[PDB]
Amino acid sequence: QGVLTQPSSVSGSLGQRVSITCSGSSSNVGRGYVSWYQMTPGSAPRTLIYGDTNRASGVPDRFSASRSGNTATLTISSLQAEDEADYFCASAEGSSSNAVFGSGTTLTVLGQPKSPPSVTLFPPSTEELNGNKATLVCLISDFYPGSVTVVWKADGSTITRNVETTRASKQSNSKYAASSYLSLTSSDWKSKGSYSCEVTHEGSTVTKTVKPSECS
Amino acid sequence: AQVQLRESGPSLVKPSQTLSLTCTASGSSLSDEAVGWVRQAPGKSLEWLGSIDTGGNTGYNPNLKTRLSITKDNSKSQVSLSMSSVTPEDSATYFCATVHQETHQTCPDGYNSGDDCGGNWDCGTLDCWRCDWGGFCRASTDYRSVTATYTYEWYIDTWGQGLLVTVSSASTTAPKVYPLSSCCGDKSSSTVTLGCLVSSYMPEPVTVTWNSGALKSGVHTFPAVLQSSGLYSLSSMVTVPGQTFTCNVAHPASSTKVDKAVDPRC
Repeated sequence: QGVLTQPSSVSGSLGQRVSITCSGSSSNVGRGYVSWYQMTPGSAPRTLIYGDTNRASGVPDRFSASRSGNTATLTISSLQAEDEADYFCASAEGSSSNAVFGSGTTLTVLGQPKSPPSVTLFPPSTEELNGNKATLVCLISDFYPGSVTVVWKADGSTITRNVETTRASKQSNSKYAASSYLSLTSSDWKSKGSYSCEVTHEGSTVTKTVKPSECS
Repeated sequence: AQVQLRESGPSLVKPSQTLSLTCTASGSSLSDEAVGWVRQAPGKSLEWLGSIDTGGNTGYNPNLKTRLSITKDNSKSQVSLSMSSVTPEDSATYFCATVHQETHQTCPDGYNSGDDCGGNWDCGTLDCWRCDWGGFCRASTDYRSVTATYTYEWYIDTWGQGLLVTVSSASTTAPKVYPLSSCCGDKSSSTVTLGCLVSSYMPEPVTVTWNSGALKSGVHTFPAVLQSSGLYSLSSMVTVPGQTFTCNVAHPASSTKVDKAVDPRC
């Protein structure tokens, strides 16, 4: 949820400045001692700011913050790709051992280089095949921006049945990863001349192909 | 160096049970530090749970106070949290953290605080003071004063890693781990891309390493997909030049670990 109000999304461009606000009440943000935190999804937060304006140990002066009455502001100057993250403000609420957080803001940094996907396509393992199943695994990495579409082929037919593809997940380098699984029986796998994973990204397709005759 | 914190506890708890987590601190310069707990539920913001300070005094999120108990054992540098009667709404990543908690005396504009009075003395006893009568204030009565208001400061200094806790009735399924090689798509490649398929498990998470942590550069472990089977699968890959290779897969909920040998020959 989040008690303190933040924009859900903000965008800035590489090398420029962006600001995130944090609104509360006279009894929290209004009292001062606002803090700020940076988090990458799936990872632990990092404290940026405490006491409204003080940078935490080791935080560079690119990050600054301010407060006016019931609204605190975090400003990030000289935006870099590594600043893409979620940002949360916080305050004590009626006690030094009770805290409320902001609703969180996801920062996007525009102007980054486009990067096509790297594609790796793995055939089924012998161990899996020994159980009469064959899972083809298509691993997709280092693409920017974070949108792909995946098409599976077998001997020139498009296969949609028993395909499951993940969302794109931002990696640390701000590029994205995704994976696609085609879940077959061993007979279905062995029936075909070849299978392909075709990954389209910003209108360009990167295809890898495996052949049961080469792979089993 | 620097304090580091590590959460431990179950990755899966059944509804109506007690969730019990432990926070172990290491590497502090200090004898003890105040430790708090924060959770983040899928798609919610961060939510405070509570803390215990170096005097053993606790404070809690008032919304959760009746369900929480935080205790410590400084001889083990540990702090524990218990949350009673959990429901799926308590599924979250749980963090422990060092916290700064301080009560400040706030004064109106134009009023000083502290025992630094300026030719002036005996201002220390007053919370908020001015020596403004026109000359020196030798005694507390020579100063204008008001009573201060109290402002509470809270922030987190250092965060733990975070422990994923699922609250669910669902059964566990340990993964089946299969070795992968890209070899057969390009047998003359200078490098070989190896992998492991961590197939068909519940709940999250799993952890993957390679060669017991000796292989880290070039490793890419992917987020899991939730499949029609109703189970998760994820994969991990590593590229090596054309030596044993082993993916180390742990699934805490099932107390299972598999170190799967992958053939790098191509």
